[PDB]
Amino acid sequence: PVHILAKKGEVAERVLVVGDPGRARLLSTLLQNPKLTNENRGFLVYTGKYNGETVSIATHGIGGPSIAIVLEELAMLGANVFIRYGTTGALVPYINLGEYIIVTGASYNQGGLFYQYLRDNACVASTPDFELTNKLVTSFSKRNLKYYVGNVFSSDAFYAEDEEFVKKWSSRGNIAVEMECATLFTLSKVKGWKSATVLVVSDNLAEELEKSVMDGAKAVLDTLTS
Amino acid sequence: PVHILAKKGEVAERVLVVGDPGRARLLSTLLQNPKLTNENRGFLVYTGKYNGETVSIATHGIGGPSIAIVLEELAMLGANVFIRYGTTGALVPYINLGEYIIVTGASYNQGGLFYQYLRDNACVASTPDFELTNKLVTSFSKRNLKYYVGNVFSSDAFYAEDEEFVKKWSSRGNIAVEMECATLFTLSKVKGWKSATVLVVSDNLAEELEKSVMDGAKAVLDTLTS
Amino acid sequence: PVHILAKKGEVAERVLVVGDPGRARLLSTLLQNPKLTNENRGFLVYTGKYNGETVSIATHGIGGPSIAIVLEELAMLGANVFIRYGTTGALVPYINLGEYIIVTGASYNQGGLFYQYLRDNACVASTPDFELTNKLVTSFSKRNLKYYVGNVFSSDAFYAEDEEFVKKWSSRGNIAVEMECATLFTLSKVKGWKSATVLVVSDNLAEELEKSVMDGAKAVLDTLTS
Amino acid sequence: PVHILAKKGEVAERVLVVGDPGRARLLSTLLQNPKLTNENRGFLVYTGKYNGETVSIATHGIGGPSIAIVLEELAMLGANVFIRYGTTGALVPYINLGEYIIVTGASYNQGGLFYQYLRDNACVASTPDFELTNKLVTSFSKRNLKYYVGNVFSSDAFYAEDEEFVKKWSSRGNIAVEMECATLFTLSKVKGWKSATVLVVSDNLAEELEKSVMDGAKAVLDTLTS
Amino acid sequence: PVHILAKKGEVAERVLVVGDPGRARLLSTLLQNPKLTNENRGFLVYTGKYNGETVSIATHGIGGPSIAIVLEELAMLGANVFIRYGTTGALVPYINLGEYIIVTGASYNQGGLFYQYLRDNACVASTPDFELTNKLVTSFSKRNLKYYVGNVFSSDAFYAEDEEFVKKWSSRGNIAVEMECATLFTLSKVKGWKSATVLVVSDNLAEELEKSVMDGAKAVLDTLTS
Amino acid sequence: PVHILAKKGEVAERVLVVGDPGRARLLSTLLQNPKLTNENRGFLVYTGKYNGETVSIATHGIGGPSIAIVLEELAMLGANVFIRYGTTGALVPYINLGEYIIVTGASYNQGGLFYQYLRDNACVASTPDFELTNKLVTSFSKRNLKYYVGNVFSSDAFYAEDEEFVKKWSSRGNIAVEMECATLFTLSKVKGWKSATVLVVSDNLAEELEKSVMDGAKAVLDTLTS
Ligand SMILES: O=c1[nH]cnc2c([C@@H]3O[C@H](CO)[C@@H](O)[C@H]3O)n[nH]c12
Ligand SMILES: O=c1[nH]cnc2c([C@@H]3O[C@H](CO)[C@@H](O)[C@H]3O)n[nH]c12
Ligand SMILES: O=c1[nH]cnc2c([C@@H]3O[C@H](CO)[C@@H](O)[C@H]3O)n[nH]c12
Ligand SMILES: O=c1[nH]cnc2c([C@@H]3O[C@H](CO)[C@@H](O)[C@H]3O)n[nH]c12
Ligand SMILES: O=c1[nH]cnc2c([C@@H]3O[C@H](CO)[C@@H](O)[C@H]3O)n[nH]c12
Ligand SMILES: O=c1[nH]cnc2c([C@@H]3O[C@H](CO)[C@@H](O)[C@H]3O)n[nH]c12
Repeated sequence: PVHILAKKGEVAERVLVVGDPGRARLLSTLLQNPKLTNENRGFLVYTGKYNGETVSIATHGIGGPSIAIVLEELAMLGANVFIRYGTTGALVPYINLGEYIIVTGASYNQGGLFYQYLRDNACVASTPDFELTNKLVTSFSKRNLKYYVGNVFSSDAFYAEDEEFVKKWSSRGNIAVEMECATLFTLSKVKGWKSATVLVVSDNLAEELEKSVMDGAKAVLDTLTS
Repeated sequence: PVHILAKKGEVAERVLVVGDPGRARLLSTLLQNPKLTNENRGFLVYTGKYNGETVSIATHGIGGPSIAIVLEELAMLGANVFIRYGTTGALVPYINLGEYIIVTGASYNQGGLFYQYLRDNACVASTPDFELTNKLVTSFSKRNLKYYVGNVFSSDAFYAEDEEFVKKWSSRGNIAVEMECATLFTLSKVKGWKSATVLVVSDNLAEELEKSVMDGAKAVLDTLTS
Repeated sequence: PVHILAKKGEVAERVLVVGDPGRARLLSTLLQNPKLTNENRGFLVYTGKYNGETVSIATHGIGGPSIAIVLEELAMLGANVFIRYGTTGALVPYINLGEYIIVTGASYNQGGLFYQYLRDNACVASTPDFELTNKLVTSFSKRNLKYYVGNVFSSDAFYAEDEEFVKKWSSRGNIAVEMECATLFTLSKVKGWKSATVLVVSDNLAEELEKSVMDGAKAVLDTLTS
Repeated sequence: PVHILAKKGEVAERVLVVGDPGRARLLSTLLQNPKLTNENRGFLVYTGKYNGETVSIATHGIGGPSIAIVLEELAMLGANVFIRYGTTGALVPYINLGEYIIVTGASYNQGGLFYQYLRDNACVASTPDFELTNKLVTSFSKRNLKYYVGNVFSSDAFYAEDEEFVKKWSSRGNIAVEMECATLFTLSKVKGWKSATVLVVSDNLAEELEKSVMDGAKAVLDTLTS
Repeated sequence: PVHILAKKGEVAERVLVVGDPGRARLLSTLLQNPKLTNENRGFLVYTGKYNGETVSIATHGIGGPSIAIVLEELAMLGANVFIRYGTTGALVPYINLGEYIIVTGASYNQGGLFYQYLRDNACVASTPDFELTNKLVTSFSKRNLKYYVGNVFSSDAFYAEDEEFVKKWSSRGNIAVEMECATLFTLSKVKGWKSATVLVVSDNLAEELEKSVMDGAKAVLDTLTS
Repeated sequence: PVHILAKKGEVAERVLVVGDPGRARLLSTLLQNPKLTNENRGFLVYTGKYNGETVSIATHGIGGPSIAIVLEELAMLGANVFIRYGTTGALVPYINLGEYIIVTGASYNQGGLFYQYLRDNACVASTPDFELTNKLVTSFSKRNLKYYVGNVFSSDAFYAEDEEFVKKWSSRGNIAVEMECATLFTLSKVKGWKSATVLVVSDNLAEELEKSVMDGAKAVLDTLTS
């Protein structure tokens, strides 16, 4: 690995992955005896214990290209179970800020990264691990957290203009927009890793937030160690 | 409606859809007082009772174009819940003939039918209803049936050659091949229908068959009338 | 073959193919000593004689994927000359219901089936056999039937919405819309089969029918046996 | 028009188009009272009479973009019937040099010119006018000339390397390769022009020529004026 | 070589390429003892002296397919440095007729010629030789000529309609439109040739022309013989 | 802006952009009185003076999606001149480690980000600002630094397998591989920003390094303030 410099045996098999370096640090606090195993290129990685299991929390940055690099190197260091925990913008009216979205699949525009990895333009089913996702539902339900289950659109361009954006994607079965689930799910299927995702609704395109992010992390950590 | 000439209030809200008219007929013998509500163009549709609830069994033929038409017409006729039940070819070594596969997503090559409906070549997530699918898993498990859960490749060409066929699609996270799940799933997300799929393995690319079919149908019907 | 279970030696080299099973049964009365050689999956196939020659009438269902399978298997059973007879929707105002359209080519949206068979997205000329097509023109002329000669658009989505459908395809040299000639013409070119198509206009998007359907059928049988 | 600067009334409705300027000059001697109506950009255009009708012979250069411009402008000058006469490379072993190929359709790789004109990547049937094409067959038959009828591949890159060129295009129903009929057929279908093509086999990729070229030309002129 | 029939040692290493045979001839009067080394298919090529150095002026016709063939054959005949010199249509308001544009890159629609050469649809950078281009800027500046530097769109369809044409390509960083720079630049990068382009503005989409052409040619020739 | 929280009037019009957060900090040391204006999400941004001009050094992370977000927000805060300074892997043998590459254009696979921003799949010329790039050449030459001028390939997948990678891209006119130049150049052309790039060769796919990175930064800063 040339980006994540952690030592082999310093990254757990179970990994909670977030996009924001600051969130990684904030959440490392939920682990027992956390140790910073990497800071190179800004990708903060912490390793500690939880519910009697070793777990790592890693930063993946923004976008398909970035998370692909991070996931590939973590895997080379021993990780094989990944749970994405990030933020998202809801595409439907009935979902409120601070509530969660457990992802069942990801829509995406083809090309680039997908072409290079897949070899052609086939629309390969971009979905998470079935078993793991149900465990997420079970952990969020037990902690009495308000969530919804559905697909999301993994955009590559945050600021690209598209006047019919919300209508187009929501009419396509997607309930929220984010940027790296398609890459995670598809690469995981190709490489044989077990993956899933839960998102915190931070905006609706159709201190209370800190609480929401903290509560969701506990459910995810519970899942990762179940 | 110019293909399925059924009268008003003759098609149930819940529908078990199969590709072979032969199976539609055979399976209708599991209902209470089955009536043939359509035979036009060979698309057999039966409506009767099961566990006290009204339900229908319909023929969709082979291919995306065929099942799209049948689904659109049944929907106009009042249907909104669909569970496809057919046969598939495994793409992995460990699955035996007669066992079952509960579909979690569908891979496909873009163009044609998808382009006309979606209006562009975006890879929209082609997945079943989360809830309904979990119900199928429970039904099949309750009846002690052997099943696997995963994605499948929806092919458009039964006889097209591909020397790398099996390793290609199996390395892409697909455990079996069939021909209409992608159409069913995508159109359902767009139209707002609740769909799922269960397949009977009739061959593995990597009397006893009618019994396997019979047992699985009972589990599916328990789910539609649950 | 796994769909059409007729015994080799039960399928004629000359085949008239129709999408509707009902039409196959009705047109079999035009043959001498008709015999049912297959009913599996609703794909009715009748074989008999017509003016000194053995001829078969087969059902192909709806859509490219369906007719592809049927065509492949009939060929494996000995067929090499196919003339499709079906219904179509006129795209130009001057054509009346009941009249016929003798097809000279097919336009199609690429992808799926064509990609699997051709292996890339090249627009391979989808045309019928030149000779066989002129023989059809002669037969229809001999029976004093009104017809037009032109290209058609082979759609995959009967119900997909397109606010500019008629103008778009008519301005592209097409005079009618159907769903399987492009698959028929292309696969025939690749496999070495001799194929052609005549359609009955059942509606214009821009008793009488029975007789129309019957007269046309006689014209097709003459062509196949001259 | 900015390329062909002939005065309207100097271009016949009936036009025989050839890629080579030299060929245009040589074939003009076949007309009665030939007059040079344009030489701008090397696009030689001659107009005269042939068996009771006014006819023009025009140069179209090499490639789809070139012939597109020339065809558009000749039309703006009054032309509506185009018959291209050129050279071609046979893709099947049985065709000999000097023989002719009467084109029934054109295969092409999509993009560029087709995308700008059609506005998307649909594979619009690229075929000639059915009637005009049969008239050519009749003329060549009347002069006892040896010909074959079939599809051709319209290439854009004469020198691009493809180790499986012959096998690929021949297995796709094409019997020869050229460079501009696809552009000719498609634009004619969209613009409402009546077009056709006959080619002289100058080589097989799988004195005698002069006379071949001359006899064929007489056959084309008869067709254009009958 | 079957298009340009020049003898050995008749084509110079440096070549000024223009699309119009008329200009090739006219421009050859700026050379010392010009000789016509090819007229086949209308592709005029002259070779003579300028500022003591041997150089050639060649006709490439219209369109990517045409210029690709001419460039490949001149290269086989010994040429390896190419400077295209032609006319263009400005896409911005501030550029006046008669002024010049030194090309820094070329935009284009994929497919056709590019697919056959590149073997896939990757957007390969279509740019001129850095060094040669800087030399043109210096030559033109030394001769006090008014020029602009920027990218251009290489169209394949002079007459295709596009109501958003100007704002589309101008908003994409292109300041003018022509038809062969993309082919010239891309093929040069692939074959290892040194190319550049200078265009004379003959119209703006947002006697005195032959003088503008004459002045610019001198600057180009100074560059080729520099 | 929601990622870069700097205040308006806290980001300069001239910006040196690097991918690595650590490099940003390392280089801020070359500025007079540097001030950290942003740390959110790990995107370090410093603002200070150099050669009598205000300049900012900003972190862009890895990949097209990431840099697009950063560039768009910096622009909203007042930046309009960007010079990319990163690392790259050489695709040609003759380029040594620690030497530099001044970029003249970027090759890229289409789709995703480009599709969303461009609206279709046109291969838009992805090039830097002409004037700015020449100034880079002038600054590196004056500091006696060894550099090469050429195009690069902007990959989206660092670890995707491609056995013919070096040959394919180098034969396409690219001398090095990196990941965000295509996005920078194209977005800059669309938005009207002035951009350029210089890369430090850290690997060749065909303390001394610290010195190399430091020396190159001085040349870039000289350019940005010239
Ligand atoms: O519209 C949106 N709203 C809220 N969050 C996001 C996000 C996620 O948050 C990050 C933006 O900083 C991205 O990496 C992405 O995963 N994407 N799109 C949206
Ligand atoms: O490889 C295979 N094996 C077994 N069954 C199928 C099937 C399904 O069976 C039907 C006929 O083969 C199709 O409509 C399809 O859904 N497809 N592909 C395969
Ligand atoms: O618009 C239309 N009008 C009339 N007939 C058809 C048909 C044909 O009839 C069947 C569906 O009604 C298809 O298999 C097709 O061949 N398709 N589209 C049309
Ligand atoms: O392989 C070939 N053999 C013979 N003639 C041609 C031609 C025709 O001749 C010209 C180039 O020699 C083109 O304009 C084209 O129409 N193209 N390709 C071939
Ligand atoms: O819009 C335009 N205006 C002026 N000249 C051209 C040209 C160039 O002039 C030739 C004929 O129009 C072409 O080969 C092309 O290179 N293309 N497009 C335009
Ligand atoms: O093959 C390579 N070698 C050296 N550097 C790079 C880089 C650049 O370095 C970063 C990797 O950390 C990427 O953001 C990219 O711009 N990409 N590809 C290569």
